[PDB]
Amino acid sequence: EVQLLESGGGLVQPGGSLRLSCAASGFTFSSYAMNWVRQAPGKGLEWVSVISGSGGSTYYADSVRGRFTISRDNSKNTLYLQMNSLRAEDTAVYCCAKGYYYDSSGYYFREDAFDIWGQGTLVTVSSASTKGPSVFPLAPSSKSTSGGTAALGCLVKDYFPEPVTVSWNSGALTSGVHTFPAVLQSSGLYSLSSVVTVPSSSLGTQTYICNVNHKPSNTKVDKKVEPKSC
Amino acid sequence: TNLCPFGEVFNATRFASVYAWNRKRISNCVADYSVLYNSASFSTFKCYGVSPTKLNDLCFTNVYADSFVIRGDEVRQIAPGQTGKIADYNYKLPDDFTGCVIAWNSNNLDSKVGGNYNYLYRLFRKSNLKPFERDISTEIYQAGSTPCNGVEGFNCYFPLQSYGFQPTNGVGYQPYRVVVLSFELLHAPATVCGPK
Amino acid sequence: DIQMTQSPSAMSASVGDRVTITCRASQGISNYLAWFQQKPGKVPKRLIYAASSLQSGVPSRFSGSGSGTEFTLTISSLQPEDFATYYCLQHNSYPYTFGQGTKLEIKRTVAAPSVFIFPPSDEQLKSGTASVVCLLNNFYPREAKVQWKVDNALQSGNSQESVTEQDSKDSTYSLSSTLTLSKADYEKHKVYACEVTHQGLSSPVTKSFNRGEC
Ligand SMILES: *[C@@H]1O[C@H](CO[C@@H]2O[C@@H](C)[C@@H](O)[C@@H](O)[C@@H]2O)[C@@H](O[C@@H]2O[C@H](CO)[C@@H](O)[C@H](O)[C@H]2NC(C)=O)[C@H](O)[C@H]1NC(C)=O
Repeated sequence: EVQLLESGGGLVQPGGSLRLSCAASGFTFSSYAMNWVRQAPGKGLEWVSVISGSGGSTYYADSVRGRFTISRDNSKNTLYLQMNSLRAEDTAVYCCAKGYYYDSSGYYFREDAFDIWGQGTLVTVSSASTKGPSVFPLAPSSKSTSGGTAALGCLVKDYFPEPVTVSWNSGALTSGVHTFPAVLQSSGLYSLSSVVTVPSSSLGTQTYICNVNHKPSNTKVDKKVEPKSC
Repeated sequence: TNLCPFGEVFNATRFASVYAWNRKRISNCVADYSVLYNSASFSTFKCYGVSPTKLNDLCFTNVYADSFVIRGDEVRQIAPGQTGKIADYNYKLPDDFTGCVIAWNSNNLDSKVGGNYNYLYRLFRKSNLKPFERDISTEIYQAGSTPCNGVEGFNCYFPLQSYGFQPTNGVGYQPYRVVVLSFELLHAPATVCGPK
Repeated sequence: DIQMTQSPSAMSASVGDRVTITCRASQGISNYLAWFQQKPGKVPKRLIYAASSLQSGVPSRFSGSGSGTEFTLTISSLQPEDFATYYCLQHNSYPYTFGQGTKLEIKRTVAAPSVFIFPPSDEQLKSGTASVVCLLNNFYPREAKVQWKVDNALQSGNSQESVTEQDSKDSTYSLSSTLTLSKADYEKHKVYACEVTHQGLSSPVTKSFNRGEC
């Protein structure tokens, strides 16, 4: 069974370096060309690099030319992508993909490529520092009632890095909950919000608490959403 | 600086069936193999005895360009020391083969809705082919013990089978055009060199 | 650089429909074309690899055709696990390039959003910043337009929105638009309004509040 296992991603500041590896098993590694393909968050696929089985031929996308270097140790059945001079735009999930038969003697089945992909590893280039979010209430009111049901929520603002996990009532409340995708603010910090629609008739009796956890900073906040204090 | 007419061989209008494989003698010209190797057009370009990366730094006496058409999955058989219908009954390379095998997909040209029967391959033969042997016999193969009397039926088979080349087939069953470059080396002046 | 143009960019269809995605190459790429499927948060999975050759283990409803410059991926009968994003890839010449992608969404009846607006919390104001949140809840299709108006002055470049994935139960979207001001600029003004225009609305819906009032 063909298997590719990547490792080596992480957080690194701009100008930094990082070396991804992709361990292969279940096929003659030294006989096929190998590929690196990255995907920025919420965007499309982008091809990064190819190396031949012999290690003699290497080709790169222009956007990473001269900065990244693809290589391979066939004795260890491992592919490497050395990323220097890292820019914030290089933030992506990096996948290792099996290419076509490309030997020391030539190529065989140039159509059969990208049949097998690695699980991918995340590379986050940013000049931010690990910061925990502030959890503010989005409180329900008459401005947030809409025909028997009212909406309330939590604003999880200014954190780094991803991710943050958000539950409601320690998991007791799940119906009609929407925890939005994090947006990357111009400050370099992330921000999301989690809202839920409930029966407005129960705003005085039922307690609503959002549970926010940001492990990278050691931040846990349980915030109670008090209805309109007026 | 006479260039080798590889366009006659590769860019040819019609290719031969594998059993009746065609051969082009190539001499007294300058061959740029590098252009072909880096052409992004051929699906296969594997060499044996030579290294394709810088093989146009070499000279030979003659160059034989064999051309034919097979099924995609049969391209693996065009190699030294191979078994299978094509390597046994159609086109055999020698164990000491020195040359290159080039194949490219020709589904757009050699397919036809419902089957193109222009291309055939030998399915039965009494013995395996010797290297570089061409057998175009259409003799009724006698599989059994009673003679066939030139008529086919029970244990009497027509030796050629037709590819049913439909563009809807998988890749393994699509038509591939193949050129085998063999490098002949005699005790004579070497007439086919590269750009240097 | 060979440029791959996918059409359409997005597409909604019901289960059972025949779905056709097109991929055009700016130059000739012969048959070095592959089609991949990507579910959210997962790895690209190959569906077709030689412009027309199906991948082993892929249901026969998927099919690929074309060559030269135009190619087509086709699903004969849609299926629940077929709602994903599909990419075409040429691997003919360096650099290999993907298409822009095609997201295949679930089709439902038009639904207008419930609009709500949330003023800044007193705590955040105490922090020195203010964020006003506008929520559009459970609408379809996803196309909606949000405009922020502070004292009837249209705001630009100080808000960000994000939308949820299509909901698992009712296949409706939810969008949040967050407008960010300094506490200073927040206290300079009175009326904060969020104006939503959506296909499901005959006239734009404005939800607003006045700073420090109930
Ligand atoms: C095989 O042919 C291609 C293209 O040939 C052209 O189309 C034919 C149908 C016919 O009309 C020919 O007269 C044409 O030339 C060759 O590719 C071109 O090669 C020239 C130089 O020979 C180059 O300047 C072009 O950029 C090439 N264009 C393309 C699209 O390939 C190819 O070289 C031929 N191969 C051999 C081995 O002769």
